[PDB]
Amino acid sequence: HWGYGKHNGPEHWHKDFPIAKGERQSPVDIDTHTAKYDPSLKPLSVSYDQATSLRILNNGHTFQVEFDDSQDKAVLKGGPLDGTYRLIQFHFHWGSLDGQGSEHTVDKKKYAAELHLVHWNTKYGDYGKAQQQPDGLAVLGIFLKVGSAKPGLQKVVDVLDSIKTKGKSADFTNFDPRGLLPESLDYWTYPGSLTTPPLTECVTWIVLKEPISVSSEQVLKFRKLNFNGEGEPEELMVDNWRPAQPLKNRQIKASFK
Ligand SMILES: NS(=O)(=O)c1c(F)c(F)c(S(=O)(=O)CCO)c(NC2CCCCCCC2)c1F
Ligand SMILES: [Zn+2]
Repeated sequence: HWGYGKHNGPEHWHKDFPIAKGERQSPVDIDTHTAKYDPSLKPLSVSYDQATSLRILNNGHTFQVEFDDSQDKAVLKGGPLDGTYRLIQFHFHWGSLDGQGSEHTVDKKKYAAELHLVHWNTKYGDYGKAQQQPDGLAVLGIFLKVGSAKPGLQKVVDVLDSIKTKGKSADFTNFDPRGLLPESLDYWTYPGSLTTPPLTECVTWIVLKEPISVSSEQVLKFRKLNFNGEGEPEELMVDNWRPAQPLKNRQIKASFK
């Protein structure tokens, strides 16, 4: 139904998901000059040493790497968060051209892509329950710029030909998501939403200031994927990003400056 095309893209989503026009929708433009340094924000605690990746899946919108979230193995804590958030999956958004693709923007600048590590608050017991809560999810967002290759991304890039079309999955064990992080964990944070339907307002966003570098060849492999299923007309999976939404009555906080 929904997608990223002219006929089913972000401008249409409000008809099936009226929260699209809500008070805390994501992504947003991060105006660096209006964000508030908050000295009381804590360093982010990213504890990914025990992470158990399981599978990679083309879901028809993006691809996602999924993790075992049935124990506290890969968790996000600290920062603006109360309590412990377990990593369930990560996915990307990217463009047809290197000058677009990110969902968040920084002083209106678009990056080539954005990585989202999705976590759910363990006080709600499972991710389905967590999505129904205003503090249910925490998504760690990381910008990708085109330059030098990111060695820790290559394992992901190399399996994409085996999940070209919607509904294809592959085993994807022993992947270390620590290899996708930049040097610094300085971040902005604000309360928002899922950026795909159902657009639920259940997300604390934590967006890292420091992008990672990926090579032009790595991002060209993302653009080889297909939105369509096997045996259907080929539609390249590109421009799977929602544009910035109105900030409304929100303040973006910075952990730095
Ligand atoms: N940008 S985002 O982090 O809000 C987002 C997506 F863009 C997204 F595409 C997905 S997806 O890969 O699973 C595809 C469409 O759902 C999730 N995943 C979460 C949201 C969906 C419901 C379950 C809560 C945890 C997964 C998702 F959280
Ligand atoms: Zn996302």
